[PDB]
Amino acid sequence: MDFTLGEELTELQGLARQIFTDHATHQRLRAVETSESRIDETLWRELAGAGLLGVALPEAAGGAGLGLGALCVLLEEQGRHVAPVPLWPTLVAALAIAEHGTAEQRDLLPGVVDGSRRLTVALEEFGVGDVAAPGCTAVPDGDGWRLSGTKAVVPSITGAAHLLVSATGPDGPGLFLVDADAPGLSWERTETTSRDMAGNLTLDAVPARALGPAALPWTLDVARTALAAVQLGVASGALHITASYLKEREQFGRPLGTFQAVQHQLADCYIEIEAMRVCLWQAVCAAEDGATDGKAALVAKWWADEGGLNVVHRTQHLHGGIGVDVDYPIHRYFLWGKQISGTLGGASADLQRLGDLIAEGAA
Amino acid sequence: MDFTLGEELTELQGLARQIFTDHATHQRLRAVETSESRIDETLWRELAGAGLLGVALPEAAGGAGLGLGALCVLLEEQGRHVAPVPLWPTLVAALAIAEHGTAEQRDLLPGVVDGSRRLTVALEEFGVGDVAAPGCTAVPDGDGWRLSGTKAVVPSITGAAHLLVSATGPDGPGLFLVDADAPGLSWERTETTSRDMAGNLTLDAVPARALGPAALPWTLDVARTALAAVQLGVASGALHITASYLKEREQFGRPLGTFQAVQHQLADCYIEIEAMRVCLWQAVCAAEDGATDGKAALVAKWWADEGGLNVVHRTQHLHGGIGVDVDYPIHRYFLWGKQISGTLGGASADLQRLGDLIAEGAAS
Amino acid sequence: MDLREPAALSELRAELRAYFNGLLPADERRRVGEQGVGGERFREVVKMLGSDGWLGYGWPKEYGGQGRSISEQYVLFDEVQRAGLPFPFVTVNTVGPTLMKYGTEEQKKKYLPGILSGDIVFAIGYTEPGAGTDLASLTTRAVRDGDEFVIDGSKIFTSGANTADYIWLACRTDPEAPKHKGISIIIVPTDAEGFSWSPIQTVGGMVVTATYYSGVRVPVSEVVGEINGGWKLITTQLNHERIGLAALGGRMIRLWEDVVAWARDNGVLEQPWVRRDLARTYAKLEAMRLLNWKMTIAVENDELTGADAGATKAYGTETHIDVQRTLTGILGAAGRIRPESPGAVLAGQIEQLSRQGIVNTFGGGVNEVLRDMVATLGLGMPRS
Amino acid sequence: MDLREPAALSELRAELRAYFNGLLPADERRRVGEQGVGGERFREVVKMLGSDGWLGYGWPKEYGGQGRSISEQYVLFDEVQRAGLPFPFVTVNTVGPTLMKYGTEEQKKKYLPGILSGDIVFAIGYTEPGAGTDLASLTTRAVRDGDEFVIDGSKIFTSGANTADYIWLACRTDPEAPKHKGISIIIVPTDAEGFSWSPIQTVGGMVVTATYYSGVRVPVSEVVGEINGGWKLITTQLNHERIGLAALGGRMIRLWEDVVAWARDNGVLEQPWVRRDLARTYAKLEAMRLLNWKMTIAVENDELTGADAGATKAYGTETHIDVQRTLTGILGAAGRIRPESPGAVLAGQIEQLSRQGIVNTFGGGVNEVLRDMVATLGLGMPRS
Ligand SMILES: Cc1cc2nc3c(=O)[nH]c(=O)nc-3n(C[C@H](O)[C@H](O)[C@H](O)COP(=O)(O)OP(=O)(O)OC[C@H]3O[C@@H](n4cnc5c(N)ncnc54)[C@H](O)[C@@H]3O)c2cc1C
Ligand SMILES: Cc1cc2nc3c(=O)[nH]c(=O)nc-3n(C[C@H](O)[C@H](O)[C@H](O)COP(=O)(O)OP(=O)(O)OC[C@H]3O[C@@H](n4cnc5c(N)ncnc54)[C@H](O)[C@@H]3O)c2cc1C
Ligand SMILES: [Cl-]
Ligand SMILES: [Cl-]
Ligand SMILES: [Cl-]
Ligand SMILES: [Cl-]
Repeated sequence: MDFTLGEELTELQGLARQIFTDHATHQRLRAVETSESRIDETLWRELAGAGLLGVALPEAAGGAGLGLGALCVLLEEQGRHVAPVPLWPTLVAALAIAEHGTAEQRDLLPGVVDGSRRLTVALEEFGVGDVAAPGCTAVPDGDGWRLSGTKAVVPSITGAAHLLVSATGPDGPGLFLVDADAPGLSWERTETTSRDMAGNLTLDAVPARALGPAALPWTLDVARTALAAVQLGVASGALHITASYLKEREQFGRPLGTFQAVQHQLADCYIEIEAMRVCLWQAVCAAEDGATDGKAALVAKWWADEGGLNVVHRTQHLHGGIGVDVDYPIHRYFLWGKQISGTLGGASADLQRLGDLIAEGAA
Repeated sequence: MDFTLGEELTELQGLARQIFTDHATHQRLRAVETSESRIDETLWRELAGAGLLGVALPEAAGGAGLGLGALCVLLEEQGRHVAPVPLWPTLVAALAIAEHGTAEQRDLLPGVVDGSRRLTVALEEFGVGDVAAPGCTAVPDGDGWRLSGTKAVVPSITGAAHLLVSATGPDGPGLFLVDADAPGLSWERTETTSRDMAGNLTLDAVPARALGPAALPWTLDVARTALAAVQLGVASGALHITASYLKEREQFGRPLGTFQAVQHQLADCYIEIEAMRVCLWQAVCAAEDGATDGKAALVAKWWADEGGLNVVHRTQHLHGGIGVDVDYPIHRYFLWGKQISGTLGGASADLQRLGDLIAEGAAS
Repeated sequence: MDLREPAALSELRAELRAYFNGLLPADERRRVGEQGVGGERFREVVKMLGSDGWLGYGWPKEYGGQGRSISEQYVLFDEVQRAGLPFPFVTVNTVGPTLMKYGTEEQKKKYLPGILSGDIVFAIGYTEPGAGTDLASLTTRAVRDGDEFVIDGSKIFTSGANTADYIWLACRTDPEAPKHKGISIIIVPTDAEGFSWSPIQTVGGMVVTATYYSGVRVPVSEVVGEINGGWKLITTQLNHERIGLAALGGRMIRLWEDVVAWARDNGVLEQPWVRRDLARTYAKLEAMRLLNWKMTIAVENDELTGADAGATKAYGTETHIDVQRTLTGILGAAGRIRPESPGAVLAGQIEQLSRQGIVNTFGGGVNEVLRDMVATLGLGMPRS
Repeated sequence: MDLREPAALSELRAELRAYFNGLLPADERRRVGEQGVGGERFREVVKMLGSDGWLGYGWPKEYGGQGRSISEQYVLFDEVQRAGLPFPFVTVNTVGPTLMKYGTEEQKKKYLPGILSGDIVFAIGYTEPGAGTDLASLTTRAVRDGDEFVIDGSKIFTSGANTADYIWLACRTDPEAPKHKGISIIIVPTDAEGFSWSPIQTVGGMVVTATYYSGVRVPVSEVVGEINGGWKLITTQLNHERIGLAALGGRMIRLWEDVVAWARDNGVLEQPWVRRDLARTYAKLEAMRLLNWKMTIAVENDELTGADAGATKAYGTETHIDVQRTLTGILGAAGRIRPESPGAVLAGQIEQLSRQGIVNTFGGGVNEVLRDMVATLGLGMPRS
């Protein structure tokens, strides 16, 4: 095998690193995280111009056709800079449409590539919230559909032109495209842990168009993989910052990084991140081979949800007082890692879902 | 509240500590663990003559009447010395008979007290092995019962004159006394992790006498508590040996005990043992109060099964190569802690059982 | 070996819970709990508690307090924090008791009555940018000038300095002595010329401060204890602080109980993974609850060991984080909603507490340092 | 980023799997795996492997080996341990390669052909009662007497000394030099006068040894490398040893799969807690399996950092213990039954391995030292 990025993805990684580094400064983050949209619109525009919105999307749509691994390289760099833009909701939605959408829906994708059209995904509900069995209902309306129900904390909803909403129709769970101005659709802005502005969506017989019959299980697995990629970047950036901090911070006449207990917490972070990374790329390779049993994506997401949350808790404790200060960078990684580790369910929910797939695959 | 042993339990603790210290030497443990019964019969007899088999049993039986708290003090000392005698199978069975047995079952108790009669309990089965819903079947035979099925790894079965066997009858699960020599009963000797000689029992329409109808849930909770008391002893003994060793073993010019990662592993053992201890005694208080919900016993048993197993894994690692040596004492704490942490089900099974009790308590 | 709360304490506990939850409506109570000692209603709450006599509940009657037992104090500390209310812990549990033991008669008459009534609140000025875990290396300087000390330096994380009347300030009065023998405690009023503070917004919501001392002049008569004898004051009379911090666990128990009921009533409680997580956190909260009481009882009997104190603190604060992590998972999608936003579960309390619990593993003793103390003092290990 | 086994390696794998499982009946193969290099059938197995060409599978062709790639060697090491067979790792992965690089032409002629055929086996004599993790403090003495060394001392945990033909012995040849500049590797025949050994029965069942050297005389020409430069051999050429140890993970994956099949057939798999436990160990075994391959590919490209090596080793050996604990829990009452006893599940392999896995966290590098190295070499921390 091979555990190295090729030429193209390494180039992509460097371009994403430069752009996130240019924009995700202390000053910009503070302004964006207190704005009405909570979205860095300047960064979004630089990503579009640089080709990064299109790199994972089909060539027909004006993108590069590099697919899921391209998206994960970009999302890892995003996480490393905790930069606030709705990359995974827009680009996961865009990939769902490229793969399972009608020709009409694929006409949306050039606008995503050039940066004028943002999307989001509404995959969660309050309460039990089984993402594979949405409570939200889809009722046929001639050749289209109408949706009724509620979706919880839909990410980065401000300025989204379209939503992919999961719902249950007469033939089971599905994924439906909804325009953000559609009649009967409303939401309440709600602030999340990461300081994103999400929306709690109310759907009163909202008109919608179905994607292909396989869209929802496929999309849940791609979203789990994308979230793992963000969390890998979050955990990696967090460890890097903490390491540099502890080399310099002295107590008792020596750097804190000379204490054996400190070195072991750092080493445990390092181990968790390495495990997270191999399990992420296994999920990417499984997606490439058309795997549909969903195991590899859940392994990857569990590592994100358990190991990744472990890392940002350690990097919080190791900083002591300075790490609680919102004018110091590390608290943001805790915020991101905390929120990502519960997105589409937490670690325990993943282990239950994964254990059922193992049992069903055994028989 | 109060977190200290009374002066009676303190006296009992010191007496048991002296007896186990006398008998649980390297030479004796090696001999007993290679014997036919795997039971230290000399130690059994000394405990009997010192009154320690009766200390938890009722006055009527010739015992002291000091109940579960006295049994746990005794069991913690046994664990501290990894001393091979079937105290918890015999004395949990004696407590069940005392509390839920008929008058004729209670007539067995004087022979327990004076050391001439041992018991064991058959509470587990192979496979799913839900200890609250035994698959072994009880069939009414006029006034008594006949048991049909198999019980797994019954502890210290050699020389046991009677067994308490859990089975399911027409009215649900119950606890039944069986004679070791009953017709239809047979067993295969089987060696366990701790080096005990257990028995896999086959019961073919074996005659048995019921204990009272609440006997089984109560006995399971008392056995959970008793096992956590042994495990508290095992964990504490292991930690004490390990701390002693690391104060003197020098590498890189200093005691291993001066390395921070070593000190932090020791301190985590210390914390788990303190946690294990308070939860154990919460379980004894609950039993004293007639607690029926089962939560406190499962909290105690989970701490023994998760915390206690964590301790003996750490004390193996911290010893390095000498800890693998069967002629050095610490490996026996690992064997005991490992076996006890899976007895009546492991940590994960305990959590599931406890979560259901919490969910059920919530709706009533 | 009795691990039950006496009926008297249970009654006291129910009466306090009714009072503290009635003091302010729930939503206002949540705000002031999040804002803590830095908040704009902190002094308002303290004054309410003073007027009702709760501040000196544990103080001896010879100093105007009610002289209640250590177990009653622990119950009070539990229930006030269980209601989510701030409490002036450093003033009542550190400053007050040290003045009782070491203050001159003038200092006792000047500060103790006002502390009892809630009219006087202190902030602790120990930590410096360069002296955190290694507090004995502090460099904030106090140079004697006749009957004043001239104080130059800066403190960081001076919680409550923005709402306090006085700073309890550890400073270096002897640069030549060994580090442990050159520190004094001096009381600095927060309206002193040359004193200033700047806000530090924390991820959990509360505002703490940095404080600065530029030629601040304080009478020599405001030194507590002996000049250069401060290190002893810093490192002793900690048992009240230990039980106040331990009492924080009571709120985590309350919130666990609230999530169980929440999960019961929307179906989440049917899921096996939810039942298992509730069970594990219940087992861990039981150990916490009982070890906290064991420590309180040891304090009441004057036999708390440093190893036990350190084991109990380290276990407790790490259990708060575990329960916060685990409960957030059980809340599902609403677990990420901040307080005051729609859809928040239990007013977002768990979401916010998760961002605050990450501070308590290094407040009240750094957990790595406590584990070293467990090893050396509890198990005899030579010091690392 | 291609994480897939090439089709060539899968064919090799399935063929080695059948070969190794076919050498001995399953019950006999279980026993030989338990007994390890100390057992009375070890040399028999070694001779079979040597006769069929597997011992020099990875050796260069110029030394009589097959010259196969690091990836193919890894599959071999994986499949032999997955079958529960012992394999002469220290001889094929440490002694052989060091002799090829540092050996005289006469040393190479004397030892390499016999190692290849399975007629010569070494045991490693490094560790001493007073020098384990701190090996550079060893004191076994080798005093030069003309053309001979006279060796006095003792070693402990000399695995396989009771079935070995030669000891790879580390000795102090210069008592005055700094500790690292005073050691030599010397080859000692196990039939030398003054050599003896005594058994150490381990809790896992294998027998290791202590070894004693009383006036043992060997020629100076049996030194490997530079006199007083043996620390440079002990700390280098470790990459084969590393992938050999990582290959042990294959057996835990086999036993995970066997437990799933066992649990499916008797209904244990229906329990939510079993499914959760199988899911968590699956996720940890996936990471282990991939980290192990990533290390192997790095070795193949000469790009393995000490940080990645130590990180991979610590995670893998701690994951073996985790899986052993967890799977034992899934076995229920059968989980405590030793091999050869009735009711044992999967012949008691998991019960037995639980008593063995507890040694590998300090064999092949002490995990605490490896975490220090991860922090120092991996994150640039200054040394603790
Ligand atoms: C809730 C809270 C309330 C506070 N209230 C006050 C107050 O009233 N007054 C006041 O003056 N200060 C206060 N502080 C500050 C607090 O005392 C300090 O943060 C504490 O002393 C730790 O110092 P530090 O922040 O400089 O961390 P550092 O000293 O920089 O330590 C950072 C990290 O290094 C590690 N570490 C440190 N020492 C060791 C060691 N020996 N071995 C191994 N690892 C080690 C730990 O992981 C630690 O968290 C408060 C802090 C909190 C969180
Ligand atoms: C499977 C196996 C096979 C082996 N085969 C051989 C063989 O063939 N030949 C041979 O010579 N040896 C062999 N060894 C021995 C192995 O080299 C030693 O056990 C190892 O070097 C540790 O030394 P020790 O046992 O004396 O432990 P110690 O050095 O006493 O260490 C004990 C414990 O202290 C802790 N510790 C030690 N140093 C530190 C530190 N710096 N920081 C923090 N904690 C620390 C660790 O928890 C460690 O486990 C084998 C070991 C194993 C496990
Ligand atoms: Cl059975
Ligand atoms: Cl002992
Ligand atoms: Cl503090
Ligand atoms: Cl080794």
